[PDB]
Amino acid sequence: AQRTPKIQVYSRHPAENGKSNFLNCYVSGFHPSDIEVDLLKNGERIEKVEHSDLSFSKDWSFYLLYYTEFTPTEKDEYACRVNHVTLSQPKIVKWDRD
Amino acid sequence: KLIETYFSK
Amino acid sequence: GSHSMRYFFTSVSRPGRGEPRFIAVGYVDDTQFVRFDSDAASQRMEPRAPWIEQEGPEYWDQETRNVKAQSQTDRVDLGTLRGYYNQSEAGSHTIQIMYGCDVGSDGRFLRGYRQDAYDGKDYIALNEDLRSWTAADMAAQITKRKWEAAHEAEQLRAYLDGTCVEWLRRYLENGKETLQRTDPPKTHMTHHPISDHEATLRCWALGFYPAEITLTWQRDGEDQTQDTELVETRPAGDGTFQKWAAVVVPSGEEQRYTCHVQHEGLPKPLTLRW
Repeated sequence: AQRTPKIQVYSRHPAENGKSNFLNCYVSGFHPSDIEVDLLKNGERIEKVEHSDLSFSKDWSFYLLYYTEFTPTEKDEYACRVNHVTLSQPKIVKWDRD
Repeated sequence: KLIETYFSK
Repeated sequence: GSHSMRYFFTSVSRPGRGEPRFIAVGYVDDTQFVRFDSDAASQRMEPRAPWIEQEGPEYWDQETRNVKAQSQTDRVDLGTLRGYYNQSEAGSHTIQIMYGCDVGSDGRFLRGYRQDAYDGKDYIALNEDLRSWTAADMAAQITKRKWEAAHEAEQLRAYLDGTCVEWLRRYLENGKETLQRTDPPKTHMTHHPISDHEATLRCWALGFYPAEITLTWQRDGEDQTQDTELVETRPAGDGTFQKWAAVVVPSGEEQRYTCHVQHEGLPKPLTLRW
C-alpha cells in the first residue's frame, strides 16, 4: 500500500541562460496521495508554483507534476523539496542540467 | 462522456 | 494504432477536517481533456483541452452533474468500506476508481475497463467479458454479491461498449489534429565517468507523443535489459514526454554499445551507436 515517491527535477526545454523556460518537479509511484512539494531557488521557496491534477497508474500509485516558469542563469541553483509519509526526512533533489 | 448510472458499494 | 478514453477518480477521507477530497481526471490517450476538484472554486467539470471546449452548455451541465454523483457515491463508499473492514474513524482512507475503453484504428470497440481500489489495493474489478466481477478480498465479495444481485454490470457494459466508444470516436474527430498527431522522440546520448574503470551511457528521448516508448541498450547486438536503469516516462508539461535509459559500461568499451528506440511516431526504429 505505502509507496515512496520517485522524484525528477528537469526543465521543459534544454536550459539556456537568459531564456524563459519551465522548471518541473515530477513525483510518481507514491502512496498515499498526501504529499508536500516545493520548488527552490537558491534555497528560497518559490511561491508562484502550479501542479497537475492528481492521477494514478495501473498499480494505483499516484503521480503529480509541479512546475513554474523561470529564466535560468549561470549562477542560480534550483531544486525540489519533497515531503511524504514514507520519507524519514524531506528529500531535496537538485536540478542538474546534465 | 462520464457514465450516467451509479450504484453504491 | 488504437486509442483509449480513461476516467480516474480519487477520494480521500479527511478525519476530521471535514469531508473527502475528490479529484477526477479524464484522459484521451495521453492527453487530459477534463477535470474536477471538490476543493476548486469552480465546482464545475472543467475543460483541459481545446477540442472539448466546443461542447455546448448542456454537455458541461451534464458532466458536472455526473461527476458529483460519482463523488457522492465514493463519499458513501468510504463510510461503507470502513464498516466492512471494522476500521476506526481515526485513520484516513482512499478509494480510487478507473473506467474506460479502447477502440481500434477503425473505431471498433476493443476493451472495456472498470477497476476499484481501497487504500492502494485491488478491491473489485469488472472482468473482460463485461458481465462478471472479481473480488480481491472477502469485503469486496459483499460488494460483488450486491452488484450481481442487482445486475449492475449490464448497464455498465452498455456504457463501456456503447456510449464510451461512440464519444471517444467523437473526441478523436473534433480534436483530430491534436489527438491523432504523433511526435517522434528527439534523441541524444551523454557520457558520465564513474571511476577509472567505468562510465554511464545515457540515452535520452525528448519531446515525443504519445507517451509509450521503448528504450533498449544493446551490446554488440545483444540486449542489456538486465543491467539498464530506466526512469519513469515524464511529462514535459507542453503535451510531450521525456525519458532516458542508462547503462554502466567498462571504459573503454563504450563504442560497442547502441541505443535502440521504438515509438509510434518513428517510421523506422532508431539505432544509435555511441
